[PDB]
Amino acid sequence: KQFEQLQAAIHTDLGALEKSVSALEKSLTSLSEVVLQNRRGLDLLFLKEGGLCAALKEECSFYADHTGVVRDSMAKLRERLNQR
Amino acid sequence: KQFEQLQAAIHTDLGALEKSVSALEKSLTSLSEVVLQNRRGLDLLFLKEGGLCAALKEECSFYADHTGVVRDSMAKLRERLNQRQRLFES
Amino acid sequence: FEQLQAAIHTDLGALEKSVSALEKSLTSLSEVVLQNRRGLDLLFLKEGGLCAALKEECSFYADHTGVVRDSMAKLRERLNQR
Ligand SMILES: [Cl-]
Repeated sequence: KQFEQLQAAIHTDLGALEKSVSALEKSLTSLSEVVLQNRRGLDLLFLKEGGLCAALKEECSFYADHTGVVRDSMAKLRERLNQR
Repeated sequence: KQFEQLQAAIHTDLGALEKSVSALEKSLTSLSEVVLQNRRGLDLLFLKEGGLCAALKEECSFYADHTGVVRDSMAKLRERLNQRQRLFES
Repeated sequence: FEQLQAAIHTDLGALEKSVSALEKSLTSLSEVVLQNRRGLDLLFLKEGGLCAALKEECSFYADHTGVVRDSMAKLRERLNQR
């Protein structure tokens, strides 16, 4: 009744959320390749000083990439959203 | 019944996920502006070598931005949440 | 019906953890980026930094991830309760 309408709508909304999370993941992973190429550029420019972090006398930041979790999780979600 | 409580809970949880997806979108878009300005900086620094990617001798990485889909879908989702809570309250 | 609510539950849990994973990753990347930035500010120090040398308004990171952290934490709580 009103029940079915709501259940259908939730299904739709979960799929929209899956899609947005997956879109964010590709965007984030793409950007990360830009960022790491930038880093390689800076280690080149700072070659005589030991590289970027050595030049800054800072602890070196690395990209801790947790997006495998996202891809595996969202793929499982898409598979289950074939239940209605 | 218990069903009413659960309408309420799901509305809450979807709204929370919507808000969180949007916050992340805004943060990622903002970060990308920093990143691309960094890139222009490196392209200037390596201007004589034909740019960053040329100097690195690398295929050039570009930001595949899908955040437009995200901004659209989440606006739609807020609209739906609001419309459903409005009808329910009616 | 219990089967339905279980399916929704699992789906919401998957989304929560995925959002949280993205959050950890974005926050980590952002540190790499900011450090890159500090690097470019040193390379352009006499010209007033990167932005001045590009003749541009400066981009800064508007970090909204605290909202994501707080909000997902509560979602995990409400999900675990049920
Ligand atoms: Cl960067």
